[PDB]
Amino acid sequence: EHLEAVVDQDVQRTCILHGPVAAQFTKVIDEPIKSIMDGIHDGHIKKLLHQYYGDDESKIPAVEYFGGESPVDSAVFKATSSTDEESWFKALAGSEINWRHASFLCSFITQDKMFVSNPIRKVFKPSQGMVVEISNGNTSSKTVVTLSEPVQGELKPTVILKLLKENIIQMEMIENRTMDGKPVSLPLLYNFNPDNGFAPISEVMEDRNQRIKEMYWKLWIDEPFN
Amino acid sequence: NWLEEYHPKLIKNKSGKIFVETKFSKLIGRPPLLVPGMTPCTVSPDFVAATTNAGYTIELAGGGYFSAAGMTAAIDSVVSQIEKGSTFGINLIYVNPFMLQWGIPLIKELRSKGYPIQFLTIGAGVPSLEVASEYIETLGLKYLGLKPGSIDAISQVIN
Repeated sequence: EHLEAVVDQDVQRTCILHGPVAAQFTKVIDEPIKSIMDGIHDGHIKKLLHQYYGDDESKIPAVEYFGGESPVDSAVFKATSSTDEESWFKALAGSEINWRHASFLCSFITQDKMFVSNPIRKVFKPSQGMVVEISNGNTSSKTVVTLSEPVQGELKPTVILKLLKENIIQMEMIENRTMDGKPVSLPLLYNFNPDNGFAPISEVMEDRNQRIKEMYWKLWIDEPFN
Repeated sequence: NWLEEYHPKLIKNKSGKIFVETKFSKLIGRPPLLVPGMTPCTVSPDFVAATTNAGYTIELAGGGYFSAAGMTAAIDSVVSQIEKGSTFGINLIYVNPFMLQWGIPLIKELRSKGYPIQFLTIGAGVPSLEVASEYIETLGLKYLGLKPGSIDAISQVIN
């Protein structure tokens, strides 16, 4: 890859690797990587359609987002001492493939090209006293979740998971031990990218610290926000 | 029956895209194809980047870097070249500890930070249970790769 750095630019001086069996297919020059990978893929697609799917696409299944599966309706759930975690996250992710299917199962979120543990599988981590409820568990656009836990003995909504316009997630994370006593909520927004099954969920880092600060204001300050 | 439990299936995505479903393509929302770590070729960050941007997993050529920073610069470059949520992995070596002692204690940190790396690949060798262990708990790694041409290497990975 550096002929310029040789005696007379002749390559026959050079050491280059290759496969004797593979050269039987390497004949076209400098074609795009995507072009050839796609050629391969679509060839496989034809070879599978013609056999297992009658060469009619619609015969195909479909999915919100493809990925995340390791090789290994309006209800509630109550976690406890040994409430199993993966069972919890299945119950709460459900069965359909949607943003919710990932939220509890997608282990990683992207922060502008940085992959980090899911905060949700952290918070919702099963424990004692925690009780959560689901509504519209069938339809996703309105499928929502509400977790409450012991606040001074009593239970109160600590978390609200829901969808938005634009295929967005928001966790309204609530804190009720408050100056005025009344609770406050924190909108944590997440973009959904089903086209990226491995990580369709990407946190939005814009205005973020501002939201956090507006929370902490009322948590701490008897004044407006500026 | 290996022909059904591992039957090669098909998938359609919301975007209307086709996918080939296997036990592997389904961890990655990406076809069951990739590129192995190749020192002269999978070392060029721009190339690996333009490839993964096509949506095909890749190994990075650790062997093309004689340091703990050059490869780091290549990382920070591809990062600057890929799209959000994209991803790739590296290829190390097991016969050149010096080619190795850089990455492992560096891989660990890049993950502790949360770089877009999601898989390792040891080439031209195979480790032991003892060593091979930490790679899967300490490393913020999705999966792992191995390059056996032997038969006992295979028994080893099975261990």
